[PDB]
Amino acid sequence: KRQVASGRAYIHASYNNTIVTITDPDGNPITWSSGGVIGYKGSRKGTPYAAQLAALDAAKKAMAYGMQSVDVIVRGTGAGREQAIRALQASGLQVKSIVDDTPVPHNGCRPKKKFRKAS
Amino acid sequence: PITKEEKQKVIQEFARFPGDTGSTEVQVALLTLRINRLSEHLKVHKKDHHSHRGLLMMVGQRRRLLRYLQREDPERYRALIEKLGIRG
Amino acid sequence: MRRYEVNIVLNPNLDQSQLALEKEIIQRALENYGARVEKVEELGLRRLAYPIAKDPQGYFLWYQVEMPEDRVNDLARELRIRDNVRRVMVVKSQEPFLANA
Amino acid sequence: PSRKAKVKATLGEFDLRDYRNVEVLKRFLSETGKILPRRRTGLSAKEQRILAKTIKRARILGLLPFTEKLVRK
RNA sequence: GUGGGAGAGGGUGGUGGAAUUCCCGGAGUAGCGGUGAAAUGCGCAGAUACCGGGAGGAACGCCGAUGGCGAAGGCAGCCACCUGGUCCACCCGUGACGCUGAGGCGCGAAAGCGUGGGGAGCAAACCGGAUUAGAUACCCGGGUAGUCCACGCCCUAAACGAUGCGCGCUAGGUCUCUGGGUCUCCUGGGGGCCGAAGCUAACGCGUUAAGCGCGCCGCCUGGGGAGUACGGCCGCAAGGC
Ligand SMILES: [K+]
Ligand SMILES: [K+]
Ligand SMILES: [K+]
Ligand SMILES: [K+]
Ligand SMILES: [K+]
Ligand SMILES: [Mg+2]
Ligand SMILES: [Mg+2]
Ligand SMILES: [Mg+2]
Ligand SMILES: [Mg+2]
Ligand SMILES: [Mg+2]
Ligand SMILES: [Mg+2]
Ligand SMILES: [Mg+2]
Ligand SMILES: [Mg+2]
Ligand SMILES: [Mg+2]
Ligand SMILES: [Mg+2]
Ligand SMILES: [Mg+2]
Ligand SMILES: [Mg+2]
Ligand SMILES: [Mg+2]
Ligand SMILES: [Mg+2]
Ligand SMILES: [Mg+2]
Ligand SMILES: [Mg+2]
Ligand SMILES: [Mg+2]
Ligand SMILES: [Mg+2]
Ligand SMILES: [Mg+2]
Ligand SMILES: [Mg+2]
Ligand SMILES: [Mg+2]
Ligand SMILES: [Mg+2]
Ligand SMILES: [Mg+2]
Ligand SMILES: [Mg+2]
Repeated sequence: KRQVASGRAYIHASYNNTIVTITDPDGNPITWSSGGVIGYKGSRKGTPYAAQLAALDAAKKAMAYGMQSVDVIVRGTGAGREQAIRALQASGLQVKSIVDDTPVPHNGCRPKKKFRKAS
Repeated sequence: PITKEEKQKVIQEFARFPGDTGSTEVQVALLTLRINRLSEHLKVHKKDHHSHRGLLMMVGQRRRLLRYLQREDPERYRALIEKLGIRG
Repeated sequence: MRRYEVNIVLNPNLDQSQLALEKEIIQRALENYGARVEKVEELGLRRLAYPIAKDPQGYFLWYQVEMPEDRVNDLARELRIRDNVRRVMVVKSQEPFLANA
Repeated sequence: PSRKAKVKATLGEFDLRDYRNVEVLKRFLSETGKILPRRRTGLSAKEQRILAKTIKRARILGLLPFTEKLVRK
């Protein structure tokens, strides 16, 4: 029980799943959800539809703390990043800003073979 | 580095006549200058190989000029080696 | 003997007694290394592009000086010893390169 | 494409070696932190190459961003 | 010689931000991860996702190139110091001092060896999960040597322009990097693309020659046996010539 009513929504999108955390203006999470939070199990988590009902699930859970206004941050590039912002768009939460914070390094670390051909 | 004052000094020193910047003596002098500088730089920084190549080249130049001088005028040669203290 | 430029970013929270303290410390450190000041421009507290030492702003002073080359590095080191000092940037002075001339 | 506006063409006569000048250097950066490519900076070989150094300098002094968050999307 | 230029050329010392990992704290709940699909794995000792603090190693996004530097190997955050090569203008000095170069000496990616540090990510071997007829493999989860540093070895390669070095001569055009001048343009130096003459078996090469010539060095002489055997030399070994 908080009565937050304003806050942040972090969409973390991968190729294997999409996951939405909804937090308070200071960044501490209020609730969250994901592909497997809802029924989904395998690859089907990284469905864009899954990301839809994940974002919606999170939104509904967030209305429970009585939230209205939310700034979005989107980290990651994957199937259903966009559809997660699109579900969130009118989830009943009204969306203030959208941002892309997706982390990229300056070539610090050596990626896995799968992710290689780069550095 | 090597400042212009240092250079002009050694040139004024080993010139054959005033105005000579080019004679074999002057050249061998300036070379000995740069060579000694580099030997000092390479006493430290022993791991710097490309500079070393440079110095190999400089040395080769010098031994060549000196060999010319000896072929030409042995007296000036003797004078030079004795003056800079070369031949090792 | 060459012309460099000393860049000093300072902590903005500074009291004047402590600020002037840091400045005269810089002075003594400059003199002690055989540097002579040519021009000085103290720009002051400006908003940075990203936190430095967790602080959102910084106090800038700039010194165009002529000093013996061999000592410069040592000097930089002295300059960084103080906690109130955040960045020290010492650049070899250059001639301004223009565009649209 | 990048036929829209060239940066040097939309600006005046400025010093390219000045890392202290902020508001000028700022216009050679992008939406995020990233230094703009030649085609959008309208600079030349040498010019670009020098801007890079002065910008990176300014970045170390904390006067220019290394990287920014992207808005909209 | 004088006056200047451009540059990831080299060595040493500083220093910056991003990311990954780990630790501390806060909030929060049932998964996360992963694939063709999965499982192993991690998670209620509270993970994943999110914010704050800290540690440690490694590498330097944009600029970034159809680019630059170096004899080659190769060189890329920023700053300073030490230092090599190189280009241009002036046409000032020396007066053939020149070229090449068997042997010698030095350098020499990666992996590898020795001693000692370091160890974040990655990762031979290995341990698991899959797929398959089997799968000592591709895929997934772990993971040691190693990768990093110092000192000392090793001397190899598609160490490739598969094109030795120097010089003289023989249409141009176009793009490009960097000097100088009378600065649309002229004139040096480098990198590309197309093409005179000519060459070439052809492909192609063509003022960056694979053209016309001269000097010097290296090398070749059907395929397999075989870069093997024997001998010598070098090496701590692996192994090299
Ligand atoms: K110079
Ligand atoms: K290239
Ligand atoms: K072993
Ligand atoms: K060969
Ligand atoms: K043998
Ligand atoms: Mg999945
Ligand atoms: Mg709505
Ligand atoms: Mg020079
Ligand atoms: Mg460099
Ligand atoms: Mg379990
Ligand atoms: Mg708990
Ligand atoms: Mg550790
Ligand atoms: Mg290469
Ligand atoms: Mg003359
Ligand atoms: Mg005469
Ligand atoms: Mg080696
Ligand atoms: Mg190695
Ligand atoms: Mg070892
Ligand atoms: Mg062993
Ligand atoms: Mg691993
Ligand atoms: Mg594996
Ligand atoms: Mg040319
Ligand atoms: Mg023809
Ligand atoms: Mg071809
Ligand atoms: Mg052609
Ligand atoms: Mg036979
Ligand atoms: Mg035979
Ligand atoms: Mg062999
Ligand atoms: Mg033996």
